[PDB]
Amino acid sequence: MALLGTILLPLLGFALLGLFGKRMREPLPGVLASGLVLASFLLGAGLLLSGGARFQAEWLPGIPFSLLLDNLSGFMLLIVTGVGFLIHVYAIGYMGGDPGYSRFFAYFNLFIAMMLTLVLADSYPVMFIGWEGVGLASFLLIGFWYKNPQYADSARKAFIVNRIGDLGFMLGMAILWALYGTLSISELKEAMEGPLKNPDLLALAGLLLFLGAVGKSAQIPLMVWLPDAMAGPTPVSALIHAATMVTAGVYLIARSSFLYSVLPDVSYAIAVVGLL
Amino acid sequence: ALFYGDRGLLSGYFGLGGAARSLGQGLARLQTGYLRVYALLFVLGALLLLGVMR
Amino acid sequence: MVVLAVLLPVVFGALLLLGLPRALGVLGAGLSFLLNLYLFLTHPGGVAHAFQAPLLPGAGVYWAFGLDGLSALFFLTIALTVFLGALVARVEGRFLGLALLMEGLLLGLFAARDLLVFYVFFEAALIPALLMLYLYGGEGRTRALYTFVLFTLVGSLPMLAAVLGARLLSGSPTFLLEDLLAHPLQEEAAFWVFLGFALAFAIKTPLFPLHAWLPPFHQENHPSGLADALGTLYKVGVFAFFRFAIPLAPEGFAQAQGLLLFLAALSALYGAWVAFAAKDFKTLLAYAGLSHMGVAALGVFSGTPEGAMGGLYLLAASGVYTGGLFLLAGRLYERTGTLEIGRYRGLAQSAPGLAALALILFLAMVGLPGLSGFPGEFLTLLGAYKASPWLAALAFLSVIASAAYALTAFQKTFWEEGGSGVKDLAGAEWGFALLSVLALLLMGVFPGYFARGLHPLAEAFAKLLGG
Amino acid sequence: MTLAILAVFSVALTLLGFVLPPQGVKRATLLGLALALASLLLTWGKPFAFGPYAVDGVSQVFTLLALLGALWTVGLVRSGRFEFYLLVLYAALGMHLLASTRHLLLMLVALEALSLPLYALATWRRGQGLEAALKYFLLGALAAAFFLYGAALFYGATGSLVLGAPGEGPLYALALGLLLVGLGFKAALAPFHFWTPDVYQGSPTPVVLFMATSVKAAAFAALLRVAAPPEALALLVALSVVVGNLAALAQKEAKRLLAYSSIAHAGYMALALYTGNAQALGFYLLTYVLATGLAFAVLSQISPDRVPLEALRGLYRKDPLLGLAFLVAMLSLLGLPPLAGFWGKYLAFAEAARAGAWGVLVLALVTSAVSAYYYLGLGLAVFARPEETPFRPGPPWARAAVVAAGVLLLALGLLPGLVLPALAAGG
Repeated sequence: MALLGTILLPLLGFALLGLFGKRMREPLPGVLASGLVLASFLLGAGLLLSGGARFQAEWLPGIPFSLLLDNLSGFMLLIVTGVGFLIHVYAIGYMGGDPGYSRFFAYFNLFIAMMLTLVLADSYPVMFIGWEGVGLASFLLIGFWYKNPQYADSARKAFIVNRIGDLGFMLGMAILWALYGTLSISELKEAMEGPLKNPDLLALAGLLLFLGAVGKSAQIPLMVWLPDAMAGPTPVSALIHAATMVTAGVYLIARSSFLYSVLPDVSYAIAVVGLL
Repeated sequence: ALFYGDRGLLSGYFGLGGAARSLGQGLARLQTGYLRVYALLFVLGALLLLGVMR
Repeated sequence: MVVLAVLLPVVFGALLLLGLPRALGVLGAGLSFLLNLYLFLTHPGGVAHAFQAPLLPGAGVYWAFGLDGLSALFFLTIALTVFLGALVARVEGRFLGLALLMEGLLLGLFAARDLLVFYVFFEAALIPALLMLYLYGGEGRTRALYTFVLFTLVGSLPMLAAVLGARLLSGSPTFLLEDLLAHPLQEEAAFWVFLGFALAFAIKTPLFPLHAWLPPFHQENHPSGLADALGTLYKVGVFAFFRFAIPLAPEGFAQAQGLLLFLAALSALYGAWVAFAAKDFKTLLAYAGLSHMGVAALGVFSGTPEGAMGGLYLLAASGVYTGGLFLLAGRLYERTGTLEIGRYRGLAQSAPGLAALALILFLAMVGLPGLSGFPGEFLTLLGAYKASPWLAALAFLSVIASAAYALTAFQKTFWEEGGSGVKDLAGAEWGFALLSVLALLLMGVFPGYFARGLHPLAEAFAKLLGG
Repeated sequence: MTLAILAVFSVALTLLGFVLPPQGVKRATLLGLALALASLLLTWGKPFAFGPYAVDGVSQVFTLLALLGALWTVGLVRSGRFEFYLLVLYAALGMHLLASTRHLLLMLVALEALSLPLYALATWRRGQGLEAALKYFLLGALAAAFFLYGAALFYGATGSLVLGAPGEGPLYALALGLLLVGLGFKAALAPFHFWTPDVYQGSPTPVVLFMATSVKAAAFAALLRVAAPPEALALLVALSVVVGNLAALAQKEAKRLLAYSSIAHAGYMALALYTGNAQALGFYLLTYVLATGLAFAVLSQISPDRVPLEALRGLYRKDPLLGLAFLVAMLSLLGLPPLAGFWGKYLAFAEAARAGAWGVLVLALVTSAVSAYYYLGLGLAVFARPEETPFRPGPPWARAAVVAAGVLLLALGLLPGLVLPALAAGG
């Protein structure tokens, strides 16, 4: 329950700054956002220092709600929380005289909570939840200044490519559900060891997972959507290109290393695409 | 193109309904009002019935 | 018991129709909502509120009702959606009584525990549709009315021969679903019965070749879209498929499974694709509803209880948020006067939370995780991939077009250059949007709580296709 | 002991019209019909037969319906010719005798006795009335000649002129066909349907009411005694319903369209003949009589000579209750829930499926779905913009009659298990 607070803080923050939002002074939304990010960095460092964390809640039959905090997840968590606190301060300074301050920092809080939902996941559907939440927050922030139509179609293209990647993700997950029936990365790893079965289907699922990763991290051919993210403010572009929404492409492969390692050809293809 | 095709499919449904009305007025044309016509068609239908009974 | 909640919207709609005032509909829909929620809680099982009364002893007709896991949450969904449409309506033509009557009719339709009462409600649901269509709006009202009504009736009337064959050829003494399920139909006889069922249920699903009645229906209703919301609730086809069509004649469904899955896939794709080409809100929302019905029918037809539970959950939730979008388009009409997508761009700056409401609704439409659409969408994907991967993959070249059309409409309606300026929100619309977002979040983030009654029916009727 | 009441009233009135004004004669006819109806009801569950006259549930129900139709059509007839009432009485008595015997020859005498006064009542002297009367009389005498040769070949296949005999092969089938010709003509079944549109269009509207209710009722009452083979029944149903609905699609006038619709409805009623249930058919005809008498009472309030479809429009604004009852009638004849037409239609289709005729039933259902086009184009026209049209908003007489008809239709549609328990011997 305590681990869920890391996500819940920049959700209550988002709700305050979105619903009421403009009932506050100008710095206060950024203040609340950066304070929640800091007290989430703190609670993540404290939970990791306690050895690790696990959380499981009731969900769809066969697909429960599983959060796992280990070294690999805590790495991304600390990175995102720290850089997010820094960029939140840089936005408090950088955002000035433009309306939507509260809305802007609510988008920030939502982005942070969704990225946390992504990294803290023992089940792939929770990873997909984080995927689509980050995509939505990106669509929103890229089109922050809505009064210009030009900086709307950029986020349109971004979310469309994102949903192509998400469809590949969904199909790979349906594959690794028809085969095994677990879809929880813990038991998925404990079940993928030993006598692999139908290696063609496994390589296909991994290839679709890599397709989703390409759209998320803007690899070839889906490269083109990333430059248009210039439409959004500079701190938005920073958070999108450095700490989040692209690093998830690498994190998916890091967690699915057990799958990609028994796929030599798929991994060689990943290397070729990375070089290109 | 799929929008135009959907419009065309609805047009084909329309054509089905129009075929129904045209068939209807061809059958309503059967009654002209000349009593000889009604008597002939009556006896014709009755003979068809009597043949069917076997 | 069940009959009380089934009849409450009927009697309230009567008291609004002949009696006064409009306000009676708001409080009536609220009482219905509370009663349907109370029935949704403490639900032990199917027999929860069982009702059995004789009507035609000799012919075999009985009022037969009961709350299955399906009947409970569909009662709750209908009550909620119609209450929202009752407060926000702004039609105020004094015909919200017709909306409550249709609500009660759909309730009796879902709660039917015997075949003939289900058939009776299926045929009765036609009258209010043509009524609120004809005298309460639309330029091509007569032609769209004839099209929709004739399609439904050409499907429905042969289904009477189908049900008469299903009862008589099985030697079932009654029309009770219990008894009828107790006596199976034979090969090349369940074939014809299922064919007569599949026509009437596909033309109302709707599937691809039989959807031509949907856009004209949605265009010429009252511009507020209350009639449109209730017609979207009138896509009960899938339900009748899962409970009645397949279990009563799986022998024909054996040959028809691939065909129906293909139809569902192409229908979903076609709807979500054409919705991009839509130049008005009614066309877009009609094609979107077609896509969602294709997805639901796919999930049910795939066997694979995953797919079936997904299809039903997606059906209920899609009814909810599509009715919400319809009412929203109607309110934006009443404050503006047009449903065109190109015009009236500046909305977002003038509409503070109406933008957020429309956004939440479109997100639930495209099936965003955390909102109501994604559980059904993904469970249906899993079940379909279990059944046939190819049609599931093709069918899910839909989320792409979903995002495309939804984002295009949202952007060019709200985001772009400021226009004249538009009213912010009405007082009733405040509760409308609040409750909309509440229900959407609760059904999307907590799909565990809802649909628990759907799992037993799903796995049982899916294993039924086996030995 | 109801037929005695009818005979006494008719024979006494025949002379009393010389001393009584036609209005007093009208009051007398109305009293006689109400007394006969009450005597029928007090005998409910008391079958009574003296000679070839035999009263069962069929006689009881169908004569009740015929008496209802006669009362309703007499209410509107206000001409100062007491003969214009006497004839009505005859038809009732005549139709009574038609449903009250199995004797084929007494069946012929009853048919002639109920039909002849209709020929004379159809004379408002409008030039179309003459043409209608001529077609009617000639085709009816042709059908009577066919029916008589059929009764003769029946006597040839069996020593008695009473139905139910064992029956031979080709000769019995042939006699059955020669009877079915006349009986379907009287019931307006195709391909004997030609006379019905012209006659309904030409005759004065209230007379068309009386016809389209009581004549069809008694015709099916007589059909129920016949053991019509399934092939003949299927052909009649197919042709009748198809032509009925299709030719009704092309109709521009309300009365002709309604005549073709009644051809289609006789086609539907011809399903209960599969089993001769006499419960399904009794229920169907109850609902049909009520709805059609209602519709034609409204049309008579509009115009006796001829009523186009546009005249129906704006009726709700003109008279709300009238438009509502007309909508009820159009839907009940469409056989749509929760109206009793659905229950009558279902009972006929259940009899048909129990007999095992499937494709015929499917074709009937498709034609009934096609019928919805004009059924709605009539029912929904009530709400349209009122165009130029004569409108006579009736006396309280016809208003109350129409209201009672619609109320009974909806009441028995919503809870059919009220009277349907007593359509057999009458518990």
